[PDB]
Amino acid sequence: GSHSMRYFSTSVSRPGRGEPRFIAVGYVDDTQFVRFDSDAASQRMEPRAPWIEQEGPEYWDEETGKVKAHSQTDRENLRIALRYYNQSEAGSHTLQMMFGCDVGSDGRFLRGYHQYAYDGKDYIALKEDLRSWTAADMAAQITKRKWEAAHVAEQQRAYLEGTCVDGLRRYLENGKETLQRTDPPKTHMTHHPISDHEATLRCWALGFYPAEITLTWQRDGEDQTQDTELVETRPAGDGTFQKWAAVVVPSGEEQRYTCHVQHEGLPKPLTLRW
Amino acid sequence: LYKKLKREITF
Amino acid sequence: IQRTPKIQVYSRHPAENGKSNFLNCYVSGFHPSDIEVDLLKNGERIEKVEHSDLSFSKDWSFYLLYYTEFTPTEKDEYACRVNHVTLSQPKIVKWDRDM
Repeated sequence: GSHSMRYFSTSVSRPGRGEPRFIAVGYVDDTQFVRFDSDAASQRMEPRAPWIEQEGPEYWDEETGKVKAHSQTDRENLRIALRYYNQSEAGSHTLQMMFGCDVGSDGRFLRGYHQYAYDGKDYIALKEDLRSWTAADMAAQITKRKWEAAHVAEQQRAYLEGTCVDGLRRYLENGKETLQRTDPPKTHMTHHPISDHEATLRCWALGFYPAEITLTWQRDGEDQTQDTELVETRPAGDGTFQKWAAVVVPSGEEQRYTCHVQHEGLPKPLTLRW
Repeated sequence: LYKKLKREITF
Repeated sequence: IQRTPKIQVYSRHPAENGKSNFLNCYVSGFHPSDIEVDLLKNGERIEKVEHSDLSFSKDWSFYLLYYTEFTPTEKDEYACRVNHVTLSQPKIVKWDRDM
């Protein structure tokens, strides 16, 4: 299986209550290893996972320096955008940013990301060729012209391919016990009656990592995607993930339905009959 | 490993 | 443009009376990030409750996990109360061993 590393940063202005709050986190695949909160008294990058605190003070002081430089950059970006768009200073505004790289079962580069959003909408993003920028609006293309002239796309590509990947390959090593495990789901089925004329069949998947999974329902092999409720994939809190799918079926016909589960950790897809 | 630009650059 | 949270309350492990567990409330798909979440015991707030660090998905929507340790009882009821800019009143979602 391939792998990914991401850092997600959020900056929320709070007018009248002081300077914007900046939160940044980071992930290897679906596991978060770090945190920075601009309101925390620590003012340091912090370990969120048992395999990253084996790093030495050379790591944490250097990480801390870069994320706080990012923090003041995004804090100033909020005012530039506020002026770009002529928006009121009484409104709260949000700047989101994410970057990172993907690597394969080999360990070498696949793709990388450098991108920003403003009030939940795309602003400027590095194209997947990593040589050019997509820009949503007119204001973002000012930033595009400023960024193309200053050659930042060339420096970020150097980071994404060079530094991001080697740190990724290192974390996958420091933590290979937890990170490269794939736990298959524990799948079962529960039966909830409603009326005499109808009842609900629910198909569960529990304790699986990574989060990518597919649950589907079939009627006699006809794949019934109508009247099937399927919830978003929720974390269990111990590092694993959960999910379930359900169908309302007329009793007594529950025998004709089959749940279908596919996950990286399964040798072959599971099918379940009530 | 977090990103670092030699000179930080804004919007 | 805003978005309403999608709320899920549930237990870390399947529920058995008397064994300790964790009680989760997962909110997702909302925007902006300001949100209030309480876990309720028979209508009253549980006051040692921890939340995951703020992150977001590919569509920029935010997700958070509020969780705490509890030991369930047949008589005890638990619920999750959430408030957001998109909700004209707070939203209470009851816990169910089967959902």
